[PDB]
Amino acid sequence: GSPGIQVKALYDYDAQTGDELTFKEGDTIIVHQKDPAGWWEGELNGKRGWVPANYVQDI
Amino acid sequence: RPKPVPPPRG
Repeated sequence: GSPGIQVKALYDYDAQTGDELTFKEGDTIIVHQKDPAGWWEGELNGKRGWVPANYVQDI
Repeated sequence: RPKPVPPPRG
């Protein structure tokens, strides 16, 4: 199957650090880990980084 | 539409 859990972004987000992902509503984020504390390890367009879990569809 | 606030990063 896919290398991870694919989820849709619900809103645009602009990264506030170099280790966060920037994305737009409708992007498909690959989730690698559902880390505790509100930020998940994800991947988009060849970059690995943190995604705010409240910005992607469901949990 | 309005967005949730990102949670603390620390």
